[PDB]
Formats: sequence, structure tokens, C-alpha cells
Amino acid sequence: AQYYPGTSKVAQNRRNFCNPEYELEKLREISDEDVVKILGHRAPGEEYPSVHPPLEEMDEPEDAIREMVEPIDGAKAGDRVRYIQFTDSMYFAPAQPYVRSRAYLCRYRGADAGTLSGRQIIETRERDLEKVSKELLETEFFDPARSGVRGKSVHGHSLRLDEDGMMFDMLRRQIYNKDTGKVEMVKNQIGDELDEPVDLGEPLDEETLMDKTTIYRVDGEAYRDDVEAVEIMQRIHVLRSQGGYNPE
Amino acid sequence: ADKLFINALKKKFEESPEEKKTTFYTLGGWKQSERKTEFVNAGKEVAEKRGIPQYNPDIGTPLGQRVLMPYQVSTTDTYVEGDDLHFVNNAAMQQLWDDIRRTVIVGLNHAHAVIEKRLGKEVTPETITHYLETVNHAMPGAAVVQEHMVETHPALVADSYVKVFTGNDEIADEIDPAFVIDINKQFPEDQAETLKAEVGDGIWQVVRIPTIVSRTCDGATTSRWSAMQIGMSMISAYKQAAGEAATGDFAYAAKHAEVIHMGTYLPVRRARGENEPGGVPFGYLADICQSSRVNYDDPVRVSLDVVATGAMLYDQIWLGSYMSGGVGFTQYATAAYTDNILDDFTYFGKEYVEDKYGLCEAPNTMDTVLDIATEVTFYGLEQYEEYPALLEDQFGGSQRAAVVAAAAGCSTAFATGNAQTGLSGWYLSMYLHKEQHSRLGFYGYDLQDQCGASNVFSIRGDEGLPLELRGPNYPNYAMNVGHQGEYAGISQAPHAARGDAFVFNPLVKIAFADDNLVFDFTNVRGEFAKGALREFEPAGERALITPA
Amino acid sequence: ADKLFINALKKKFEESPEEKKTTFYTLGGWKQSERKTEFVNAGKEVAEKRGIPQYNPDIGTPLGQRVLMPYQVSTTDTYVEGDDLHFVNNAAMQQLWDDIRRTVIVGLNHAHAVIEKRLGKEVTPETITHYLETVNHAMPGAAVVQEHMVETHPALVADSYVKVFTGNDEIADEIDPAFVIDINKQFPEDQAETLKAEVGDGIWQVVRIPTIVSRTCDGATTSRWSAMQIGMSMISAYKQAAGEAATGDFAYAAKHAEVIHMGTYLPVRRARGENEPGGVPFGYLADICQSSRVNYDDPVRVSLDVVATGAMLYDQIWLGSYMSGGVGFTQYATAAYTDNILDDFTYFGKEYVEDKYGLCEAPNTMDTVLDIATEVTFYGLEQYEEYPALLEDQFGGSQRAAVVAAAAGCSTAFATGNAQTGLSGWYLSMYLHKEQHSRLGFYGYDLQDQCGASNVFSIRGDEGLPLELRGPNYPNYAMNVGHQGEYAGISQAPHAARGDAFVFNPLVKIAFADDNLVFDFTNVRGEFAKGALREFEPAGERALITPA
Amino acid sequence: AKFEDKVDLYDDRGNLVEEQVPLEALSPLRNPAIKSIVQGIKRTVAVNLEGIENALKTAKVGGPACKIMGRELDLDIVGNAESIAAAAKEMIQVTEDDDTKVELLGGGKRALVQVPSARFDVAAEYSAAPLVTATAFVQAIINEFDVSMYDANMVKAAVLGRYPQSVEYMGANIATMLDIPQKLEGPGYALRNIMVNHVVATTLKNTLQAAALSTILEQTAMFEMGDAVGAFERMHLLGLAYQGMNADNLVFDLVKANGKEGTVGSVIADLVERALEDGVIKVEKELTDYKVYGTDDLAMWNAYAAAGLMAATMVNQGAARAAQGVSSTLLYYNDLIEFETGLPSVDFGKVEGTAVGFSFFSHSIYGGGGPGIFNGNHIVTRHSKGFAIPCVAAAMALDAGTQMFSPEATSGLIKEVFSQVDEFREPLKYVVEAAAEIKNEI
Amino acid sequence: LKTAKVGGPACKIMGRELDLDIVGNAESIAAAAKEMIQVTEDDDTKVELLGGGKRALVQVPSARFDVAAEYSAAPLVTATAFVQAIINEFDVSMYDANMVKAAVLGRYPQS
Ligand code: F43
Ligand SMILES: C[C@@H](OP(=O)(O)O)[C@H](NC(=O)CCCCCCS)C(=O)O
Ligand SMILES: O=S(=O)(O)CCS
Ligand SMILES: O=S(=O)(O)CCS
Ligand SMILES: [Ca+2]
Ligand SMILES: [Ca+2]
Ligand SMILES: [Ca+2]
Ligand SMILES: [Ca+2]
Ligand SMILES: [Ca+2]
Ligand SMILES: [Ca+2]
Ligand SMILES: [Ca+2]
Ligand SMILES: [Ca+2]
Ligand SMILES: [Ca+2]
Ligand SMILES: [Ca+2]
Ligand SMILES: [K+]
Ligand SMILES: [K+]
Ligand SMILES: [K+]
Ligand SMILES: [K+]
Repeated sequence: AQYYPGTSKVAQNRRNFCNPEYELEKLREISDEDVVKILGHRAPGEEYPSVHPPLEEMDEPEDAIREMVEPIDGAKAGDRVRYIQFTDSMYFAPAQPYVRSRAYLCRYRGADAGTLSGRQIIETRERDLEKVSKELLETEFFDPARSGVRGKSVHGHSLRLDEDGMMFDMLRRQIYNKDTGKVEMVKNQIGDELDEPVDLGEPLDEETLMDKTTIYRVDGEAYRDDVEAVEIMQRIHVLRSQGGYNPE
Repeated sequence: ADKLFINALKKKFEESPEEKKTTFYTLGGWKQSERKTEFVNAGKEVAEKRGIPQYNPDIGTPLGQRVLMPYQVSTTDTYVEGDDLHFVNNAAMQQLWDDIRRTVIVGLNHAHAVIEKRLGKEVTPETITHYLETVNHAMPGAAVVQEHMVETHPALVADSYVKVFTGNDEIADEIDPAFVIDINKQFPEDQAETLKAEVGDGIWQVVRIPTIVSRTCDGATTSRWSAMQIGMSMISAYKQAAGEAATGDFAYAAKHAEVIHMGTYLPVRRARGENEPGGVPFGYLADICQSSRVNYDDPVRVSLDVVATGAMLYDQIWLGSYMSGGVGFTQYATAAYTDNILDDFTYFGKEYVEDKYGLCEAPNTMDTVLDIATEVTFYGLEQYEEYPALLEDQFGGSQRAAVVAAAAGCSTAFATGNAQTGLSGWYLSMYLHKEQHSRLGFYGYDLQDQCGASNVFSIRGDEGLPLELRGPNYPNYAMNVGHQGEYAGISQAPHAARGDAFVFNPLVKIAFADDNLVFDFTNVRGEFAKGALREFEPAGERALITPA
Repeated sequence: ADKLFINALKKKFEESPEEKKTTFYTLGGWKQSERKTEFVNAGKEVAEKRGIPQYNPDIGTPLGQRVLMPYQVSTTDTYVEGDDLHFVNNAAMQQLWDDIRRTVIVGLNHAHAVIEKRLGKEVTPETITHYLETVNHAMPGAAVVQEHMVETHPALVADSYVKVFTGNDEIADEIDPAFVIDINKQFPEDQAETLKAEVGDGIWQVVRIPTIVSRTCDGATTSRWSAMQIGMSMISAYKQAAGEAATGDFAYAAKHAEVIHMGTYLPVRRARGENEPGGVPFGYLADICQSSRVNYDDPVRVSLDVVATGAMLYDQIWLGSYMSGGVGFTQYATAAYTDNILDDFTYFGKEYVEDKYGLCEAPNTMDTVLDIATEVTFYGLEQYEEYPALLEDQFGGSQRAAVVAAAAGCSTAFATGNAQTGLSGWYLSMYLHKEQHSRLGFYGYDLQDQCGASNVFSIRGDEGLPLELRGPNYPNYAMNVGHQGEYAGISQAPHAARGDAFVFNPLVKIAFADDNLVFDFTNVRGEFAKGALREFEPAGERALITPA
Repeated sequence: AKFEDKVDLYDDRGNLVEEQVPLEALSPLRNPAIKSIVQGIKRTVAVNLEGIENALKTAKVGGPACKIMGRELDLDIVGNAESIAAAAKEMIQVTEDDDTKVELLGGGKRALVQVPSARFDVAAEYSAAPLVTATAFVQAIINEFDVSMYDANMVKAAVLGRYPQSVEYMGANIATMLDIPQKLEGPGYALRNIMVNHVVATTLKNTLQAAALSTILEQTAMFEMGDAVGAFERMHLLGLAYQGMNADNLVFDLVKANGKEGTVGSVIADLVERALEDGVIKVEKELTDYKVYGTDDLAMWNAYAAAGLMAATMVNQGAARAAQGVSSTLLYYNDLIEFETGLPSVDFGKVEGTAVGFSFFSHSIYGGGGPGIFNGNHIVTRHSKGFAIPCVAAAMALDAGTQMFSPEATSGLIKEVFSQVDEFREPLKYVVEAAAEIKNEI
Repeated sequence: LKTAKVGGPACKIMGRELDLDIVGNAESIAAAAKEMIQVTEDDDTKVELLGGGKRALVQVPSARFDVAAEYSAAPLVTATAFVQAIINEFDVSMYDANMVKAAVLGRYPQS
């Protein structure tokens, strides 16, 4: 699969995020317990809640499609469908909203992805969400200054940065410590205080952000200069126009 | 010269507009804001008086961790907090809608034929004047035939009246001028002659029913109220039986055969009668706006006055209340009429067009669309990139999508002189924007834009329509903010560039060229500023009949 | 004792009420009237200011060749000229309608099930109270989640709020009482127990959106506005993602699955959305009126308070403006709530029933209809014959037809305990009246009455319906004055006689049992009098945002 | 034949049933099983006799939370259902032994009714089905118990609700798959105003049958709307065949290959490879490390893409056994496939657009709901001309119980009655056999 | 089309005028429309010119209503067949074809 046209670094990074064969760079270690804390759907050690019985106990009808499509493990167990949501700064966060949704439906099974300008969300079965979330938090999908885990009050993608390079957060879930150079997650994604904060590590430096980003900007790589990517967008516009008029 | 939004950005923020860093969290929350402070105190007074909690800043999340911005109303020097541009808080905005809702256009051509051909009586400018004196007594709710009638208080209904217009200059001049919309006085020479030739010897009434009635009732009341009092005035002025078979011909004429509603009725899921915002097609909205007849040497100004009219009506009142409600959609709309931002982008596009093609001289083709819409989209997005303060101002992706695509679409239509290629340019802008920033609008913003390219030139039943005929009930457009008012602008754009007197209905254009309206449709953005400042005096208030 | 209308007749005329002769033509024309004099002066001022003639007494025919009468508002000692009972001139009447239009009832039962079964969270009296504090901040138009929101001015929207009720007394007492409609306090014991048993463990919101919004917009806005702010408050109070899949279940529940509109939408010829008067069935109108819970030892008073409510809303505002307009239909309606006339006739009929059958003890049969409706019709018509002043008071045949038949229909229903036989009595009354005086109403008055007898007991598709379920959109009833409000009274009559807590919907009955309404639904006629005197203070005014 | 295209037809287990069938043999205009299904759905009514009885005995008539005290009537309708049904049938039929049916279910608690076809021959539309059924049952109930003239109007209210004060049959105890003509978003829309949950319930949550029934209804509506006339006809026929009838086993084989470990993206890759293998698309030119694909047959590319879209929904929502993500699949299948190829997505962007709005209105405060309450007449999901809603039906068929407004909640009366009808429940074999029957008439 | 008076009473879009000799080519337009309206050749479709080509009588084939819920297929199938026939008769451009649609079916679906 080729995923996306273009010859910029931005275009290559977009392809890399989409490509399940591309092994995402691990930038930080976050324990399974701290993923569960950040998510805020259940307490550590709490058995998974259930929205319905395990598939073995709710007797699905005979169906070739069901027989051919393997349920994800959380579906087998009847897990709730829960979410994780990120906001990405337009100041060179590595991932960006359509990049995430496109990538999620190439890389992850059983995924409900939604794109908005100031928030991007995935909803899936709870135990699977936990595994996906570990990857979303530990790898270059995430930077703790230019990205934020936010289930509400998402304002910030388009705001100026603060003096530490941190994106705005109305609820200040992620706190930069000048004395350590690290970001601490002090609240879960919905904004409730953690009894024990989670170390998110150091923010990426500015040159590395520019190297890894998937946003086009005049002060980075501009979309208008990635002429092959622009060509394909214009082509799609024209062919959609033609098809709607007369597809013969 | 400076970009047109630079003054506003300098007024809003401490930092210069190019600066990428600022300060948060230490601004005092809501206490930074005069208006929020007013609201906190009012909420306490409300709760105390009624015994139920109401507005309370401590509910939910805490506003004002960032700067709560003032907005410049574009083309003005007025800066206000956004709450003053909420339609609930802005009497000018409410009166704009009331003045549309309470208006209907009703012909006298069938009526005069009934009088001459069925009753066998003459119609002359003198009989017309007598009829108009009669109907200006009757229309606000007063009697002309029966004994022991009880009537509306004239001071409560002072905004209701009837005028006429005709393309026949000699007839027009023979009718008492108190009752005539003077096309020659209200329109510049070229526009006046266009409009008179469209109307010809036809004679048309512009009827405005009382604001207090329109507010008590609904839009579908207007043509009925109009017809009842036209009917009574025909009986009184032409001396027929007060209720004979011919009376029914006047009713059918006034209610159906020669009525022009501002809006057509809506389907059941969004059920509404006539003269509601969803029924008003984009070309009528452009013609209601009167910028065309005063700013006719500046097509950008004309087009963006239409955008202001439509963004407010369609996003704030229609989508933000009729179709939803609550806090609503103030800033989805203000993005299109504040801080001179859309103005900057559209004047850029107009100059690009004048330099490359000449106004209305570009081929009406997809090649022109690809050229202009791409260039203008890239200019607009570059401004958000160059000026972090601009991006923080128009903080929602939907706002930016609408503003950039409006400039792109209007500019394309300036070049082609055709609204349909303008529309194609709007959709191309969205697609480019989405790829440039890997985001566009809110969750559901681009339903119509994704369907958009394919439906621009479609001819199928519920797909194909010239843009001027489309409106808020065009299926793809029926749900979402940040499009409808901008489409009214794109509808206006080629006609403004061509110098056309109207976009879609010349009777609608003439019908709002009337200094006896309450809202000033020649300067919509000026009026929004006046209302924001609490300086606008609406019709329809009940002070006269309530305690002092 | 004297007939109940005698005081009013003595106040209106110089002659004794039984005298057959009077004086005309020398009374001073309009100058006899304080109110007409006010109007003449106001018309001159209006015309001078705006440059267009307006109210002018010398247009058409000359009012006041006979006495221009005062009217006693029934059950009061207030006498006013009829103009003061025109809905345009009466803020109480306008606010009655606004308080209905801006109300919706919305369950929390599906909502709580989404929280418990889909989200897996607890619902308790404490979470409900926290939700209610939240929604009472949000509902008038204020924010709970997003940054940089702009909001409605709390003082402009002070009339908007949310309360709840439930049949479970133990749950009701654990919710903060500021937010609870207390069924045990508002209703007498037996009615309270009936109502609580209907509701059971259900929990229902009564949502009232702002009058200023309802007036700017329409009735179909109400359930949407309600649902948006319910949705936001569910997000904030139960701490979920601010927009996840489950959010759509709260939307569907609040907008569709557990909403009760006051009115259902109307078909195209009279196109309107929800919560407009034509959609309000007669049984809901009887339940909105709150006379039942205060005047429960007097079934005549309860029934005729419902008649007043409906005559005003359905004839003056709905038929007289929404469906027509102009001078309108003030006196077609006032006939049913002034001068204690309908009261005299209906108390006569109630006594006849009590003496002959006992309330609710007559056979539910045509023989009972023939007996009671005939006797009461003849009594009413005899009063017009014996008192020429009465006949000159209710000068229009339609007025008399409606009043006499309302007394006949209500009386029949008092006897049978069944509204359908009451309705048959109404139609028989019309037929008898027509033969007695060789006249009935205006040209089109008895369309529904001629169809009436045959459609009372019909079971066919668009014919058959219990009266309680009928309303202004029942086909035969869709056009004409002097019926709809009276039918709401007949709907009420058997239930008042039976002591039933409600007529058709117990949730509607409870929803208006609320001291925080603006209009006092327990004393509709008292409120009409207060508005006539210009002593009623409505919601929705713009004074705070306009020049002083 | 107007078109030269031929398709191979399969059963819902992926077995070949008919080879090289002319495309037009699947047309709603030609295929007699589609005709039978559509006529059947027009004329079938579910009658809730238990619901009528309970409404009468409580006087709860005329809509939610409504009751008229003093009007109660205690009638043993269910106990006398055989006699009532036979009396109703005598009134509903035109002639003895015509195609009228009145069949009791649930021990007399429900009845399946099929109003005779002859009544619709001389009708403008379809409302004769509920209206003839309603009055026949009102009259039969009155006659069974000698209900008085004074009380009969309560039987009417219990059967048909608040109509005509309400425009709809508000509080009725009868139900149809179709809704009243006034509720159409546009003329021609009536077969689109059928709730997804009704289709899923009727087909007993069999995924391929739900997709087939939905596609039949949607694409048949496209003919009634005029959308499948002239230049667009072949596009709609190929969509019907490849997206809803598993033509050439393409949907089935994509699901087979991607069901164990696959994603929306992996289905896309396989579909593009198949389109290239079959000559539907080819490389038009090369950019830098990027192949730009073209096609000389937009309608066939669209149909292949539509098959992949259905398979992608089955793989993605099937893996979750949760329907909500269908809005996401409908969006990003199309978004991804455009940037993968340089060709337009399904319905030239209209599925993606529908998906944007549908995502919004199934995850927001403003309206909509869960996937099951949508339909082709819904303002959110009317925009694509038949290519979106069948995927929603497939996704809801695969849902294991994540929805509050499930078919069990919204569609129980419809399920009980309409799933009895073989051609409604299992339409695919009937349409395939009918195609075989007429193949030589095309 | 020649006046750009489309979309309802007193409506006009200046600059959109298209001067097409429809009546002069009515036979060809009618025959092309008939090919699209029919289901099969020699079924009960009719397209018959009246008034020297100024009007046409159309009967949409019964088979289309056999698989329709109601009756709106008649105007909708007729409308699109004539829109397409007119476009093809004169090689109306993609850019202008929407005016032909407006001239045939009016302001629908905004109205
Ligand atoms: C709860 C939702 C989901 C939904 O259905 N509607 C919401 C909320 C709703 C509420 C918020 C009021 C409140 O705070 O109580 C209101 C005002 C509508 C109402 N009920 O009156 C609204 N949005 Ni929203 N909504 C907006 C917007 C947006 C932008 C904000 C992005 C950002 O970075 O700040 C995003 C979508 C996106 O990412 O593109 C958005 C999301 C959302 N919007 C998320 C909440 C986001 C959060 O948790 O912070 N809106 C905008 O982009 C600007 C206009 C603004 C609207 C108010 C106005 O027009 O003045 C408001 C319009
Ligand atoms: C979708 C539909 O809602 P339902 O699904 O019918 O509840 C429709 N609302 C809307 O379109 C809301 C539009 C305004 C709010 C969102 C603006 S982006 C309506 O209420 O008729
Ligand atoms: O977040 S959502 O896109 O659902 C609503 C934007 S107001
Ligand atoms: O005279 S008519 O009966 O037509 C109207 C009475 S208001
Ligand atoms: Ca500054
Ligand atoms: Ca707060
Ligand atoms: Ca002159
Ligand atoms: Ca001149
Ligand atoms: Ca006296
Ligand atoms: Ca006079
Ligand atoms: Ca108790
Ligand atoms: Ca208590
Ligand atoms: Ca008690
Ligand atoms: Ca065979
Ligand atoms: K489990
Ligand atoms: K002249
Ligand atoms: K509980
Ligand atoms: K109003």
C-alpha cells in the first residue's frame, strides 16, 4: 500500500503513521497501571465491567460473516466500549487529527475513530483500548508538551504555547516541571486528580518536532510546495465533480 | 499596507501578532471580563428573586483560563466581547429577523383585474391612493366596515404598514409618495433601470405586519395577516358588498396567486411554515441585504455584507436556536464578520483575480476554479501560520474553514461571473485545507463539502440546483454551521462583480429598499455593532401595556 | 336570585336590562370611548413620526353609533373596553401562550438507563440534584464544558429553568426542593394520589426555555433547545467524554423517545412545527389550565376556566392571528369569558342535572343528550329573549351559539360523566338554536356542527376520536371560531364532575402546577383582567439591552 | 440487453449458485422477487391485539402517558382473536381466496396482515394497508363484543391513536415498515423511510441478509426517485449487485481474507489489488514513488469500491461486535482509498460526506442517535444514493448488545410479524433464483 | 432558459441565460427522453408531442410503479429524462446543465 502522495518529510511521516509495517518509535515507558489511570474508566485491579454477556453466552445466530470475522478479545468478553482522546498542537505536534484517524483504521481492529479540529477520538472495547492506548502514549503519536490526553475541555490546538513550550489546557492535566525538564500527568483525561501522578518524560526538542511532524506550515514544510500531494487532491476534486455530473 | 486584521489583533493581545508564546491561567478567570462579571451578578439576583439557582460560574469548567477576547465588528471601530454578539443579547440581530419574518410581497395585478373584469369598476392612481390610505389604517389591526370592533393599540403596531412599487414611472409618480418605494431614488441609475424593466407595469405591495404579532406568533402568520387586511381594504376602498363571491378572488390572489413569501415551508423532520429562516433561499438573502445599492463600487464589501447577514441569521438564529439552542453558535458566525479577517482574505483574492483575469473575464471552467480557489486558500491558511494571534482568535477549525473557503469561493465567482464555479471553489478549498493542516472543522462539518464537489454540477432530482436557488433546506446543507451564510455571499459575489441589481428576485431586492424598516439593511455590520452596544431600539416591546 | 349577568348589563347600558328600546346616533361616535380616544391620538403621533398615515377614525364607517360597551371579566369585578382584551393589547394573554409554547416535558428514565446500563455509572438522588443544578445554569443559555464560550445575559432569560417530578415520594424528598414540583403540596389529597400513581417511579423534567427565545423563534425550537442543554448537563454532571457514542442516546431520548410536546406538528396547508396552538389537543389544554386543583368543589368554575383559556388561545391568538390576523376575533372569544353569561347558563344546567339525575349518574345515552341539551339550550335562548340588553351585548349569532351550546354540552357531560355525549349535546344545541331563531352564526360557523352529529360516534379513519384527543387539527374543526375553546371545556366537564385529577395527560397536568411560571394558570380569567388593566409583567422584554 | 455486464451469483455461505447472469436480471424494474418483496412490504401490517386490549382496559389511548379516566372498556380481545381475525379478513379481502392474509401469532396477541394487492392497483400510494387494516379490526372488535355506539370511539383510538388530530398514527397499536407519506423528505423517498433496526430485526441479524434487504430497498428507491434513470442506471445496478448481492463473491472473499486479523486498511489493499487484477483500474501515471490509478469505467470502479466498503464494515464492526464504528468505517474507508489510488471514493464522495454527518449525529448532543435508528429518509443519512445505509444494516446485524436503542427495543412488533415472511427474512436466495428465471428475457 | 427565469414567480438569475432551440428539436428530444423513460422497447411508455412541439404528453411505464411505493416516479423519471435529453441534444456544458434542471423541475429540493 502507498497511503499518501508527496515528497516532503511531512508526507513521509503521514505514510509512516498509516503503515502497520512501520514500527513506531518508542519515546517513553508508561506502565500498564498508569495507562489505566490516565484513561480513567476503571480502577487498577477492578475487573472489567460488562455491557453484555461474553459472546459465548449471548448466542449469536448462525452467520458466515460472524464465523469469518474474529472478534477482538474485549468483544469476546463483553467489555464496555470506552475511549481515549487526544488534542494535537498546530505547533508541530507529531500526530494530527486526520493522520490519527487514517492511521488508526489501518493499524487497529474494531475501531471507531473520529476527527475534529481540536480533538481526535478512538472508541473500542475496553481491554483492547488499553493495549492501543499504551502504544498511543509511549510512541511518537504523543509528545507531552504538544499533545494532550483530553476527554473534555479540549481547547488548545490552535493556541499559542506557554513559556515552557506547553500547549494550553483549561484543566491543566499535564504539568511541566522546570526543575526536572519532564511533564507530569496530574489528572486523568477527564480532569480528575490522580492520587499518584504519572511521569510522561521530556518533551521533544524543536528540531525533532519539525522532523517528525505531520502538519504542513509555512515555517516548516508548506503544503503548496509539496506539489505532488496538491496534484492528487486537485485530481480527486475534479474526478468527484465529473462522476457526480455523469459517471458514464 | 498592513493586513486588514492586524489592528484587531493588536487590540486583542499584549503580544505582537507573530509571537508564538503567551501567558495563561493567571488572568483572574471570569473576573477578567466586564461582561462575565455582569452575568455572575445578574445570575445571583435572578436566583434570589425566583428561588431557583441559575447562572453560576462555579458550575462545570472555569471560563477564562485564556484571554476572553474582544471582537472588532468588521468595517467598524467597535470592539465588544462576543457575548454582545449573541442574538439573545443583541436587539439589532433580533430585529433583522423580525423585519424579514413580518414582510410579504403581494401583487395588485390580479386584484386590479378582478376589480375591472369581474366587478366592472375602474382602477386609477387615485383609487390606488385611496386604497393605500385605507390599508395603512387597517393593516396594523384597525376596522373599516363593522360596528363595535375592538382594535390594536396604534403605538404597539407603529412598525406595520404597506407601500407599493412599480416599474411604470408615471403611475408611480401619480400615487401619493408616502406610500411608494421610489426605485429611482433608492437605486443608482443602472440598477434602477434594470429593476424597473423587470417589474414593468406590474404593481406590487410590500406589507409589513407588526413585530409584536410576529413575535407572539410565527412567520406563517405574515401572508395571512396581510391578506385579511388587504381584503378589508379592497371592500372599503372599492365599495363592493362586504363579502360576496368576488371577495374570494381577492383572498386567493393575496394568499396564493400573487404572494411572494420570504421563505417556503419545510419538511416534517424540521416542520415549519412559511417565512422561517430555513425556507429563505440564498439568492433571496443576498437580495434582502441592501449593500448592493449603496456599496456598488466595491463588490467585496457587498458580498461580505451578505455573508454577515447570512452568518448571523442562518448560524446564530436558525441553526443555533430554531434547530438547536442553548449557548448556541455565536462565534461560528462572528468569525465571518469580525476582525476584518474574511475581508483581508477576500480583498486578496479579488486583487489576484483582477491581476490575472480581470473581473468576470475568466473562463467559466474547472481550470479557473483550480487556479483561484487554490491560490486564495493557500493565502488564507498562510495567515494563520504567520500570525499565531490570528490562529488563537479563530480558534475553531470550522471557523477557519468557513472563512478561508468563503474567500476562495467569492474570489472564484468574481472571476467567472458564475456562482456555480464559485461553489466548486468553496469545496476545493475545504479539501486543500483538510490536507494542509490534517484537520478541518467539527465532527460533522464537512458532510456537505465531501458530497459537495459531486453535487455542484449534478442535475439529479434532489442534487441539482443553481446555487442562487439553494438554501438551508437543500438536503446536504440542512444541518451544519459555517456554510449557509457564506453560500449567500458566494451567491452575491458574481452579481456584485457584474454590477447586477439583484441576485435572484428583483421584487425582494426592491422590497427592502425602504427607510421605514426598523433595521438598516444597507449597513448590516454597523447595525450589529449598534446592537452590541445596547444602542438599538427594536419594535414590538410591551412597555406601553405593562407597569412602569 | 338575579341572573349572574344582570350586574354587567346594568353597568353597560342606561336602560333596565329587560327594556326593548334605546337611543342611538347621539352618543358622540368614537368620542364616547376613552380607549378609542387614546387610539386616535396615538395614530396621529405614529403617522407624524414615520411619515406614513396609520390609524385614522375617518377611514371607512364611523364606530360608535351604538354604545361601545365595557365588558366584565367573568368571576372578577373588572370592567374594561373590549380593546383591552385584544391579545395584542394584553400582555397576560401573550404570556399565557409563551408559557405553553416554551414548555416541554422530558423524561429522565431512558437517560438514567443509558447511564446505568451503557456507561455503567450510578444514578442517585444526589447525582440527580447535581444534574439539576447544572442544567439550571445551562438551560437559559450558559456554558459548562468549553473554553471561550459566550452566553446569554442571565437577566434576559430569568424565566427559563428545569424542575422535576416523580410519583415516588421518597425519591422526590431527597432531591433539592428548589428543583421539584411538589405534587403533595400542589394538589388536594385524592388528586395527588391519582397523579402519583400515574407517574409511579418515573422521573420527568419540566423544561421552560426563555420567552425572549420563543418570541424570536417558534414553538418547534423548544424541545431542541431543551435537549441541547440536557445533553450538555448530562456530560458535565455524569463526567463522561464530551461527545462519545453514548451522547447520541441522550439526544435521541430527549428529542424523541421521552419527550412530550404541548402540540404536534401540522399539515402543509397550515404548516407549523411542534408547540403551536393548532397542535394542542383539547384534553391537554384542559390539563394545562390549573383550575382543577384549586376549584375542585365547583365543576362549573373548573370547566369555564378551561373555556376561557381555550377561547382566548384558540380563537384570539390561533385562529385570529396565526390563521388570519388583523382586527381579529376578540369578541368571538370574550363572549365565553365575560359578563358571567356562560356562567349563568352553565350553573343552570348543572342544577338541572343535579336535580334530575345526579352528577355522573345519568345513563350514557342519546335519551340523556336529548333531555339535557334541549333544556339548557332553551334556557339560554330564553335569556336573550327576556333580556334585550343581553342580546345587544352578545350581538353576533356566533357568540350566542357558542355560549348556549357550551352550557348544553358541559351540562350533558356533567350528567353522563362522558365527554362524547357532551359533544353530541353541543351539536343538538346548534340545531335547535338554528330552528328557534332562524339563524345561527357567521357564514361558515356551522360547518363542523352540521357534520357534527354524524362524526360524534363515528369510528372511521379521520372521523372517529374521543373528544379529549381531538383538537384544532381535527379536520372538521380546523377553520372556525366559536368552537375550539368550548370543546376544551366540554372535555374538562365530565372529569370535573367525576373529580378526576386530569382529563387526558397527567404529566401535562403536573407540569403546569408550578409557582415559577409567569402566567398564573390557576386563575386564567383573573390574569386576563390584570393584563387588560396593563398590570401584568411579561417575560421576554429587551429593555436591558436597549436605550433607556 | 441495454448493458453487457454479467455477474456470478452466490449464496450467503459463499457457494456459487448461478453463473454469468445479465446485470439487468437483478434490476428492481425486471426482477420478480424484488417486485414481490416491495409489494409485500407495501401491503403488510402488524396488528398488536394485546396492545389494543390493554389500551382499552386502561383507557391509555392517544399517545405516550395519555389516559382518559372513566373510558375503560374490558374486552377479551386476545381470548377471542380467532373470531376477530376471521371477521377482519372478511372486510380486508376483495374476494374470497385472493391474496389477503390475516394470521395470528403469539397465541392471539399479534396478527400478521397482508392487504390484498387489488386494493393497491387502484390506489395512489400505500396507506391503504394500515387504514384498511385498522378499520377492519375496529369493526371486527365492535361486532365481537357488541360494543355500544357510545364506546366504539375508544376502540378506534386504541387501534389508530390520536389520528387525525395528529398527522401520524400517534399511539397506534398497528405498525408497518413504511411510514406515512407526509414524512418523506422528498417525493420518491418512501422505501427509504424504513428504520435500520426494522431491517435487521426482520432478517434475524443475519449480516448478509440484512445488507441485501437494505440494498434492495435503497436501490429500488433510487429508481422511484429517478436517480437510476439514463446515465446513472448502470452505476446503481452495479452497486446493487456488488454491494448488496455479493456479486462475484467479492464482499464474501474480502471478508474471508481479512476477517481473522484485518482492518479497514487491509481490506482496502486487497480491493485495490483485485480491481487491478480484474482490469477495472490501471496505473495512469507515476509520481515520485506513487502510482496514480485511472479507470475507463467509473461505474465498475465505484461498484468494486462499494463491495470493499461493505467488507470493511463487516471486518471493522464485526471485529468489535459493536455497530457504532460504522460511521467511522464509512468515512475513512473512502478517505483512505482516495489517497491510496488517486481515484474517487464510493458515490464520488457522497458516502464519505454522509459518514461525516452520521459520525457527528451519532456521537453528539444535537440529534441522531445510535446507528439503528437511521434510515435512507433521515436528514443525516439521505445523501448517498444507496451506498451507505446497507453498511449500517450490516453493522447493526453484527452488534452483540452495545446499543440502548437496539432492534429488540425499537422493533419487536415488526420483528414478530415481518420475520415470518420468508422473502423478507431471507431475500437473497429469492432474488438470485428470480434472476436465473428471467436471465433469457434480458 | 433563454430568460434565466427559473425557481419560482418573479425569479431570475442574470448571466445564466441559455438560448436553446428546444421546440425546434422537439422530436429528437422526445425520442431521447422516451428511451430513458421506458423500461423495455414497445412497453406502455408514451411520449407524444402536442402543439407543434411546444408540449409533450408522457405516460411513464406501468412497470416502474409495480416496484414503487407511490406515484412520484412519474414526474421524477420524466423530469430527469427530459433534462438529460436536452443536455445531450445541444451538448450543454457541465457548467450550465444545472440551469436546465432548474427550468424543468424548479426550486426543488430547496422548496
Ligand atoms: C460537547 C461537544 C460535543 C457536542 O456535541 N457539542 C460540543 C459542545 C457544544 C456546546 C458547548 C457549551 C458548553 O460548554 O456548555 C455548544 C455551545 C452548543 C450548545 N449546547 O449551546 C457548542 N458546542 Ni462545540 N462549539 C464550538 C466549537 C467547537 C470546537 C472547539 C475546538 C477548540 O479547540 O476550542 C470543537 C470541535 C472541533 O474540535 O472542531 C467543539 C467540540 C464540542 N462541542 C464538544 C465539547 C468539546 C470540549 O470538550 O471542549 N466545539 C468551535 O470550533 C467554535 C464555535 C464553538 C461554539 C460556540 C460559538 O459558536 O460561540 C460551540 C457550540
Ligand atoms: C438531525 C435532526 O435531528 P433528529 O435526528 O431528527 O433529532 C435535526 N437537527 C439538526 O439538524 C441540528 C442542526 C443544528 C445543530 C448542529 C449544527 S452543526 C432536527 O432536529 O430536525
Ligand atoms: O464536537 S462536535 O463536533 O460533536 C460539536 C461541535 S459544536
Ligand atoms: O360574514 S362572514 O360570515 O363571511 C365572516 C364573519 S367574521
Ligand atoms: Ca496589544
Ligand atoms: Ca464554570
Ligand atoms: Ca419619478
Ligand atoms: Ca433613470
Ligand atoms: Ca345602567
Ligand atoms: Ca372609521
Ligand atoms: Ca407515596
Ligand atoms: Ca414529601
Ligand atoms: Ca397523600
Ligand atoms: Ca435453475
Ligand atoms: K465481561
Ligand atoms: K420609465
Ligand atoms: K440508584
Ligand atoms: K415567534
